[PDB]
Order: sequence, then structure tokens, then C-alpha cells
Amino acid sequence: PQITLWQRPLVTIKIGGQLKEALLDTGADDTVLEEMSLPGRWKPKMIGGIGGFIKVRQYDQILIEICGHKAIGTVLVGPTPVNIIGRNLLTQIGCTLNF
Amino acid sequence: PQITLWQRPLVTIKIGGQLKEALLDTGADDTVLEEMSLPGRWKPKMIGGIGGFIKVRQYDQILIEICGHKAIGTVLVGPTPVNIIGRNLLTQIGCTLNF
Ligand SMILES: CC(C)(C)OC(=O)N[C@@H](Cc1ccccc1)[C@@H](O)CN[C@@H](Cc1ccccc1)C(=O)N[C@@H](CCC(=O)O)C(=O)N[C@@H](Cc1ccccc1)C(N)=O
Repeated sequence: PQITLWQRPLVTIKIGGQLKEALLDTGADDTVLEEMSLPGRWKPKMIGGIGGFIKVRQYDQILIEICGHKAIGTVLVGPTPVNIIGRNLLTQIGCTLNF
Repeated sequence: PQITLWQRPLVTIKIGGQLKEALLDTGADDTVLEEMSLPGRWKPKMIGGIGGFIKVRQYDQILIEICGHKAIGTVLVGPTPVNIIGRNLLTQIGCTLNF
């Protein structure tokens, strides 16, 4: 689909068998989701954005479904004000910036 | 042009008669540029992103040229680790998210 940018490009994602809603961030290297219950063993990490670095829990090989498309990638879980779909996954559903 | 997301979508911008380079952020509501010399009177503001809020200096009616296209908008200047081209301007050069 073609998403314009007059409204925040929010997209519904199904991850962990839960229904969420995520921002499509092209400035985000990683996909960082809010706090939630996720299966498997993880590892502690630290990411930075405008404002500072946050300690997030990292998960690899994680299936997620953004607007119907499936993609198995690494998801960071931490105190993010909004779910963020970054390039690690945006590339998997084949997303482009056309202007 | 069509920009893929395997590499950070960096784009060269000419603002304030200076040559810069900015990230194309679709998750950014505002266009926030690093510290620099800019003409006109401004106003103090505060924006938040993953990590916290930062006190930035706001400027309105500001011409900028992203990849050759011109657009007069509001630019926030503050301690941002990287120049960010947000939706306030991304909409002006007619940018879309196609996946
Ligand atoms: C998550 C991680 C993988 C670490 O990537 C980044 O943080 N990337 C950021 C750039 C970067 C990368 C690497 C190193 C340094 C810096 C940027 O692209 C993130 N994009 C969005 C992510 C986001 C959006 C919305 C909510 C939370 C988070 C953003 O900062 N957006 C800010 C940019 C600053 C700005 O324009 O103000 C924004 O639009 N903030 C709005 C909306 C908002 C809502 C809630 C709270 C605070 C702010 C605002 N009003 O200030």
C-alpha cells in the first residue's frame, strides 16, 4: 500500500499473538516495541535516539506481521513511548521511500 | 527518487545557505536540525523521542532544499545527534511510504 505522511504512518502489527499498532520509522535502525510478554531467552541492550539511550531487552528470530506481511527478525523491547517498526523489518516487507 | 532502506535514508539538504545531510524520518513529526547559524527571531520549545525530551530553538517560514526540492517550513534547532527531516517537510516534497 501507499502511505502518505499527513498523519503519523501507524500500522497494525500482530506480534507475540497480540494485536498492536506501530509507527513506521525509517529513521529507526532497530524495531523497538513497548513492554510486553514475549517468549524465549533474551539479552540486555542500549539504544539511543533524540533524548538519550534506553536499556532494552533484545529478542532474535521473532515473527511479526505488519499489515498482513510476515517477517522474522530481531525485536527490542523497552520503555519506548510508541511501538517502532525500524529498517531491520521494514526491509523485509519490502518498504520504499518514494518522493 | 525511490530510496530503499538497506542503508539509512540520508539525503543532502541545503538550508541556511549551508550544505548538510539529513535523515529522512517518517517517525518524526517535526524537522529537527543540529546546532547551526540561522537567520531571524526564534522561540524555545521541547520535543521528545525515544530517550527523552530536548529543549530546541524553533524557526518558522524557513526555506530548505532537500534533494533539489524547495520547501518553506518550520525547523527546530537543538542538540540532535543527527539532522532529521520530519513530516512537516516530508509532505512538502511529496514523499510516500510504498510497500
Ligand atoms: C529507536 C532507535 C532504533 C534507537 O532509533 C531512533 O531513536 N532513531 C531516531 C534517530 C537516531 C538514530 C540513531 C541514533 C540517534 C538518533 C529517530 O529516527 C526516531 N524517530 C522517531 C521515533 C519516535 C516517534 C514518536 C514517539 C516516540 C519515538 C522520533 O524520534 N520522533 C520524534 C522526533 C523529534 C520531534 O520531531 O519532536 C517526534 O516526532 N516527537 C514528537 C512526538 C512525540 C510523542 C510523544 C513523546 C514525545 C514526542 C514530538 N511531539 O516531539
